Amino acid sequence: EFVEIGGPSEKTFKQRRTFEQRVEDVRLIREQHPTKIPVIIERYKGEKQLPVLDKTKFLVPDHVNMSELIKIIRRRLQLNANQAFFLLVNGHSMVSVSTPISEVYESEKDEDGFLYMVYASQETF
Repeated sequence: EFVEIGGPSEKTFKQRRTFEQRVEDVRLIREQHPTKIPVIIERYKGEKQLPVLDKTKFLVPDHVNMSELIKIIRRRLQLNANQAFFLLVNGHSMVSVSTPISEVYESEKDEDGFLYMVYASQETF
């Protein structure tokens, strides 16, 4: 007899900032921190198992590969080692990927210059 007092939809980062403001966000980041990759990380709109992350905008060291990134996110989310978790960039899963993040950044960053990612407890939808 719990009643779901559902609040608003969470707005995405794209929905909360204009194109112009994001670009200039990236411009500033990149002169101020040339070794760090700017990355938006968000939880999947229908996610039923995984917790919400504290923050959304991230700087990621250029030297980190995708598969160490994944563990950092699970560590920051405080997950069981056994929990199911997937990180997606432009529809593709990162399980299969041990390439450096500077490399992923240049192939998959959005036109505004942020690299976008969504995490979920499912790999397809």
